[PDB]
Amino acid sequence: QIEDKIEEILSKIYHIENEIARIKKLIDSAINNVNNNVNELANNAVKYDDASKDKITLGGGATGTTITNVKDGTVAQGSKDAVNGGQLWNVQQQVDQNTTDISNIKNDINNGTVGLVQQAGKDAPVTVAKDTGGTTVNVAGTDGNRVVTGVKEGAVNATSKDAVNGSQMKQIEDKIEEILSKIYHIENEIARIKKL
Amino acid sequence: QIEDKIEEILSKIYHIENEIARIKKLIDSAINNVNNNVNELANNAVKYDDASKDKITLGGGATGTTITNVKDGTVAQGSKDAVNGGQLWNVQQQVDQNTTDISNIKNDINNGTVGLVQQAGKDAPVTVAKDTGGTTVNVAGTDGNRVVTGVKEGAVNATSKDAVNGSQMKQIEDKIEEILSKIYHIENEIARI
Amino acid sequence: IEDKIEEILSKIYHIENEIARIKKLIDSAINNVNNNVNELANNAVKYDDASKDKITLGGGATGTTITNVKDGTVAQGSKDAVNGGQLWNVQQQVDQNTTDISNIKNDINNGTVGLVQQAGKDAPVTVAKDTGGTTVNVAGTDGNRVVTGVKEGAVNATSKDAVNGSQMKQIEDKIEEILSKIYHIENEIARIK
Ligand SMILES: [Cl-]
Repeated sequence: QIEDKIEEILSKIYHIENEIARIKKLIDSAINNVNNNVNELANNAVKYDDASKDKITLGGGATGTTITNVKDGTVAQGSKDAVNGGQLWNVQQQVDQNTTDISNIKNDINNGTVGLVQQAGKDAPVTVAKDTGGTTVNVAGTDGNRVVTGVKEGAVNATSKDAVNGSQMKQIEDKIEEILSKIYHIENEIARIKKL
Repeated sequence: QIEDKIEEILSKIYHIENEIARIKKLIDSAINNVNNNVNELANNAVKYDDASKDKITLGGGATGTTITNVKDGTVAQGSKDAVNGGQLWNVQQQVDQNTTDISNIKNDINNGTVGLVQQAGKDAPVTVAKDTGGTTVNVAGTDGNRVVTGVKEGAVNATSKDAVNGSQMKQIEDKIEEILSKIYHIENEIARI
Repeated sequence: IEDKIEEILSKIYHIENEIARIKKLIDSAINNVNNNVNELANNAVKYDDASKDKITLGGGATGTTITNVKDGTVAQGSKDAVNGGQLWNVQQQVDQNTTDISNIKNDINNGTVGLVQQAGKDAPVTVAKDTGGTTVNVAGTDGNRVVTGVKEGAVNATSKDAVNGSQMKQIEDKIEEILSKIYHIENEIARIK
């Protein structure tokens, strides 16, 4: 009738107050939820320093940040791929090898172990071109022929291959003169013998 | 006029209920929308491992992640800039160059084509200091003088610059001895006369 | 009763005000979280796609610098990024080797290393000076070798010089002269009565 309509009205209003009440709560936590998630992500995400994006300064503090699980970047001129310690490791091993081989070279040269002129120890004979052919050693240079000195007298026999020195030459030149002098007195005695 | 009053209220309530529903729908999609965006972002954002930020482990799984379009890092002492494939490439070209050079230095020492002592082929003469001057070759060791051996007989003529060996001097000495013999007897015969 | 209408109208009015207030605070809250999300979307580093197998930095053609990268473990198989300081260390060593290779070449040319040296373009050439032993052998796989380019050596009782074909020739030349003379002594001594 008339008081009927009014209770119906107060009834709906009551439900409305309750539904508003209820909905405030749901909306609140929904808002709070997404905010907490956004804040968590922001706290963890890696970022460009600014809108230009030409730099990322990592947030690990003065120690720095390790970045790991980096797939081997292409190693080529003009390549803009990050490289990892394993790729750097490979390079270092070849540089270490080079460093050693360089050292070995220097050592072998001084130890008389490589090259045409070698010596197997500090008391061994020095050999020259021992594993190679040819029949001539030539010691001439841009100023002409060279004297070969420090030569120890060589063996003097029928098949000796020792070089002979200035001293041994002298001994030969001494008997020659001796011969000639003795030919001189042989010739003067022949001359006096004739007079008589 | 009380009937009109009543259905002005009913109309008002009807509109409140339309509005509450309108609000439910709009907040519903507004919240979904912001949630989708965040989720999408959380799936694609690259992240630090924990709050220390001393480590990022890339999320590509066991075969890892390529990082690309990295600008050449400053290569200076204690630089903390990432370096790229191109920067490694430049260094690598130097190592190969050095490795090849090291291989070639050794090779030429063996073939005897560098240094003061050389041979331009397996039957070629052995040259000693051919491209420099001076007038002496000293073969004396810390133990004094040395015997030169393996010396093939040299040419004996008016202009020969060949080294002379022991066989050659043996032969001369024998002629000299033969002569000195003869002269002794020739001078001994002269004593009798 | 006309009084109840007043109370209803008053509640309605408060409910509408509450709706309005809820709209304001929701509009503000949604905008705020969207701003944070957009800010973050714009500035976060991202994987190219859902595989996460590549990150392409958003710097443009010029590229993006990554700095404050902690030194990566340099070890076989390591998947840590490496920095400029680490690359610089390797570069210093590579440089050292490039120099060392250069010196070696230079020093071989200048005759300053090894068993055969010459301290200057006009100095004596020395063979195995700081070393001992008493033999130099010049035989190769083709046997004994001739030593040529040998200038006349000193001829005296304590000389250590090598002798050449010319010198031997002057000796051989006196022999033939002697032999002829001993002939003209014997053809003459035989004439004795
Ligand atoms: Cl190197």
